[PDB]
Order: sequence, then structure tokens, then C-alpha cells
Amino acid sequence: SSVQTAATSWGTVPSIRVYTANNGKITERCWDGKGWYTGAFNEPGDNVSVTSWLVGSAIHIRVYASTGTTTTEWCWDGNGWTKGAYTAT
Amino acid sequence: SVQTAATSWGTVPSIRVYTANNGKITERCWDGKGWYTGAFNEPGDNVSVTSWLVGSAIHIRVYASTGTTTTEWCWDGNGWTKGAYTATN
Amino acid sequence: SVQTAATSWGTVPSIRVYTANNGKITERCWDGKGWYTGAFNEPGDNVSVTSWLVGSAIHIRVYASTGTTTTEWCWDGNGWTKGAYTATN
Ligand SMILES: CC(=O)N[C@@H]1[C@@H](O[C@@H]2O[C@@H](C)[C@@H](O)[C@@H](O)[C@@H]2O)[C@H](O[C@@H]2O[C@H](CO)[C@H](O)[C@H](O)[C@H]2O)[C@@H](CO)O[C@H]1O
Ligand SMILES: CC(=O)N[C@@H]1[C@@H](O[C@@H]2O[C@@H](C)[C@@H](O)[C@@H](O)[C@@H]2O)[C@H](O[C@@H]2O[C@H](CO)[C@H](O)[C@H](O)[C@H]2O)[C@@H](CO)O[C@H]1O
Ligand SMILES: CC(=O)N[C@@H]1[C@@H](O[C@@H]2O[C@@H](C)[C@@H](O)[C@@H](O)[C@@H]2O)[C@H](O[C@@H]2O[C@H](CO)[C@H](O)[C@H](O)[C@H]2O)[C@@H](CO)O[C@H]1O
Repeated sequence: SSVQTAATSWGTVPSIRVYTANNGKITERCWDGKGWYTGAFNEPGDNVSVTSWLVGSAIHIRVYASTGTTTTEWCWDGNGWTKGAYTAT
Repeated sequence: SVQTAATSWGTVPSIRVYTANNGKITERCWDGKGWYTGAFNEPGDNVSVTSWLVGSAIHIRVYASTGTTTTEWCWDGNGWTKGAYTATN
Repeated sequence: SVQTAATSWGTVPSIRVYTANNGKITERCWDGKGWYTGAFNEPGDNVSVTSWLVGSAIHIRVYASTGTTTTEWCWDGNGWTKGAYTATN
């Protein structure tokens, strides 16, 4: 059937991030006020969810990428995507 | 199964729930005083949503997908309009 | 694959991740000091979530769908309870 998307935004410009899971891969499209562009996030998954929060001016994003029963947390804390501590336990 | 996406704002709060059911996305709304059916009505098998305030004014972006094609819908205070979002997918 | 939904609040932050797996939705929680399994447990194939603060108190709404039926679940400080949400008129 269809791709599966997740979205988050912040500020008043705004900034938007849209994550799309498509045939086992998640990609990211980004808006920061002046056109859509392809983001750095490129990781495996059939399903995606996202949440974000600001600490002052700094955006923090958590992307939950799932393949089968395995969910991997990916963390943006200003400069790159790092693996988070999340487990299903 | 049907598929949903939710957003909220303020502290009343206002809530918007989007449901993709048999190729149509509809919108249910809470503004503190009962659920009602909102103005949003667009095609899609999958839905995500994000929203942000600019002062007291809400801005909403809904991402509606069918197959690998995603269409953005914009609320900026005066009806739903098609957004600039693209994704090759 | 499993289907997830995430929400977060504050600046620590607190995070809740809902996972629909084999018809059941369960919850994992972060409050700054390790992931733990939350109280939430309801039926669903698909899940979305939103949350808002009233003072320091978190309010969470989880939209759980199976077939054509979506149920709203509410956290308001006193345990999970069924919400008034209905999908259609
Ligand atoms: C790998 C690890 O465990 N990192 C810790 C940070 O935890 C990450 O972020 C939190 C919110 C959850 O998503 C975790 O599952 C995830 O691993 C943790 O908290 C965060 O540190 C970030 C810098 O790494 C950043 O400062 C962020 O503001 C903060 O929320 C920190 C502090 O407890 O410890 C890391 O080890
Ligand atoms: C039935 C209808 O169309 N009512 C209008 C309100 O529209 C609803 O809410 C908006 C945000 C969309 O989700 C619509 O599709 C939905 O029908 C509309 O919205 C108001 O937004 C305020 C904040 O900017 C505030 O949260 C308020 O609770 C909400 O009602 C208003 C104002 O644009 O017009 C009504 O006609
Ligand atoms: C408001 C708050 O954060 N409450 C935490 C307890 O509940 C968790 O968080 C809330 C918002 C919901 O997401 C719940 O589903 C989630 O479990 C949390 O867990 C509760 O503690 C109880 C006794 O201390 C009891 O063990 C219960 O089973 C457990 O669900 C506790 C962690 O101990 O922190 C609260 O802050």
C-alpha cells in the first residue's frame, strides 16, 4: 500500500522535518523557511515516529525507527544523528 | 485498520485527530467543549501532522500519502491550501 | 513492523513511546534516568499520541485503532481512562 510518514516542527519560522518510511528505508525532508531540502537522516525502518523539543535555541529530535519488532532511537542534539539508549525491554 | 495522526496546542487544549479510512482523511476536533467534524477533507491512505503557534494563531501541516506520493495541506487561519512540499520517494 | 508514536514535554525531557505490536499497545518512558515500562496497555494495531501541560502536570491522549474503531485513552494524573472521542457523527 503506501509510505508512512511522521512530522515535527519548532519555532515560528517554522522549521519542519518530515520522515518517510518507504520500502524499509527512512528519509527526511526539511523546511527552514526557504524551500524543501533532503536532510541528513537516512536510516533503515518500515515505521517511523518522531518528537522534538527546544532547549533555548537548540533543537533536540528523537526519531523511533522500527523494522519488525526492533525499534532504534536516533538522536539529533545539534550536529549529527547518534544512537539512543531506548530499548523495548 | 484505519490510521490516525494527532496534534494539540495551548492548554485548553485544542486537539485535532486526522483519520485515514478507505482512502479518505477526515478531521475530528476538540476545542474544550465537545468533538466536532472539522473542515479538513482530503484523499490519503496515510497521514501525519504537525502544528505550531505564532502568538495565538495556529498553523497546521498535514502530510497525506497514497502509494509513494505525499501531499502537504496547510492551515494558516483561512482554509486548507496545498503546500509546497515535495518528496521524490 | 511494529507501529510507534512518541511525545515529549519539558526540558529534561520526559518522553513516552507507544508501540503497537501484534494488536497490543504498550508504553516505554524516559524521565531523565533510564527507560522503564509504563502503565499504558490497550488494544490497537495503529497508534497516535499528543500531550500538553497544565501547570507542571502532563495530560496525554493516545488514539488506538483496530479495524474501523478508534478509542481515545486519557492520562490526567490519576491513571489511564477512556476519553469521549468518537470518529464520526
Ligand atoms: C546514549 C545516551 O544514553 N545518551 C544520554 C542522553 O540520552 C539520550 O537522550 C535522552 C533524552 C533519551 O532520548 C535517551 O534514550 C538518549 O540516549 C542523556 O540526555 C540527553 O543528553 C544529550 C547529549 O547527549 C542532550 O544533552 C540532551 O539534552 C539530553 O536530554 C544525557 C544526560 O542524561 O546522558 C547521555 O548519556
Ligand atoms: C468548523 C470550522 O471550520 N471551524 C473554524 C475553526 O476550524 C477548525 O480548526 C482549524 C484549526 C482547523 O483544524 C479546521 O479544519 C477546523 O474546522 C477555526 O479554528 C480555530 O483555531 C484557533 C487558533 O488559531 C483556536 O484553536 C480555535 O479553537 C479553533 O476553533 C476558526 C478560526 O480560524 O474558524 C472556524 O470557522
Ligand atoms: C506524572 C508522571 O510522570 N508519573 C510517572 C508514572 O507514570 C508514568 O508516566 C505517566 C505520565 C504515564 O505515562 C504512565 O503510563 C507512566 O507509567 C511512573 O510509573 C508509575 O509509578 C507508580 C508508583 O510510583 C507505579 O509503579 C506505576 O506502575 C507506574 O506506572 C513513575 C515511575 O515510578 O514516575 C511517575 O512520575
